[PDB]
Amino acid sequence: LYFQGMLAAIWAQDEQGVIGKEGKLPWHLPNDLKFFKEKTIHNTLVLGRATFEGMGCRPLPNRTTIVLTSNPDYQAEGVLVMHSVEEILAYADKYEGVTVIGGGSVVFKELIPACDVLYRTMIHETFEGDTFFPEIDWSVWEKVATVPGVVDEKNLYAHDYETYHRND
Ligand SMILES: NC(=O)c1ccc[n+]([C@@H]2O[C@H](COP(=O)([O-])OP(=O)(O)OC[C@H]3O[C@@H](n4cnc5c(N)ncnc54)[C@H](OP(=O)(O)O)[C@@H]3O)[C@@H](O)[C@H]2O)c1
Ligand SMILES: CCC[C@H]1c2ccccc2C=NN1C(=O)/C=C/c1cc(Cc2cnc(N)nc2N)cc(OC)c1OC
Repeated sequence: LYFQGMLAAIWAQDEQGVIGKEGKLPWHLPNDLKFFKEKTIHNTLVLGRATFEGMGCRPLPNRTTIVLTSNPDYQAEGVLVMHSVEEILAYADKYEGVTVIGGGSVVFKELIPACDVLYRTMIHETFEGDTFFPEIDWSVWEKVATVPGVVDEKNLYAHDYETYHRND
């Protein structure tokens, strides 16, 4: 499922629902970033400011990044800056590809009801962090695929890649 104008949400979480430690990933799992890379290249990536800043304000190459903030004067290295959910949606509608929500928690909670696809990496382990995937309405979502992740010297944690589509 990959239509133009589509909104998708992508995240990685541990078994507790931890998605971040003060903007940072509390684990290292190179395969997940690869998965992230695949779903976001040549698309638009939407980030809340805290998440953006946890990435050192560095935009990722080969895609458009939108950063969401209420601060009218916020500016940063080579990203679109937008200031409301409504702004994200207007952009998403006209965009020639997928608008992918990359986080963080606040952004996920308010934008996932507009999304058509969920991509999640479930990491079967627990870590310390302060940011959790939010409570959402799962009743409207349906798991349509799941792939186990490869474990090797570089990837030390059992994990799964899950895709959900909507009921309606
Ligand atoms: N123990 C605790 O205190 C605790 C608990 C949970 C999280 N936190 C923390 O909160 C951060 C990450 O949480 P998060 O994942 O929710 O952050 P995030 O989604 O990545 O980004 C949050 C920010 O994006 C903005 N934003 C979201 N919706 C907007 C809208 N509709 N219009 C305009 N701006 C909007 C805001 O920027 P602006 O602020 O510039 O308006 C907002 O504060 C971390 O730095 C972390 O340490 C701490
Ligand atoms: C993979 C090599 C490096 C690089 C990159 C370079 C060139 C081309 C593509 C990419 C793809 N992204 N790249 C990143 O460093 C990873 C991005 C990233 C993302 C997320 C969010 C995320 C994380 N994971 C998931 N599943 N959802 C997500 N929504 C969080 C991060 O830190 C807080 C990230 O940086 C560590």
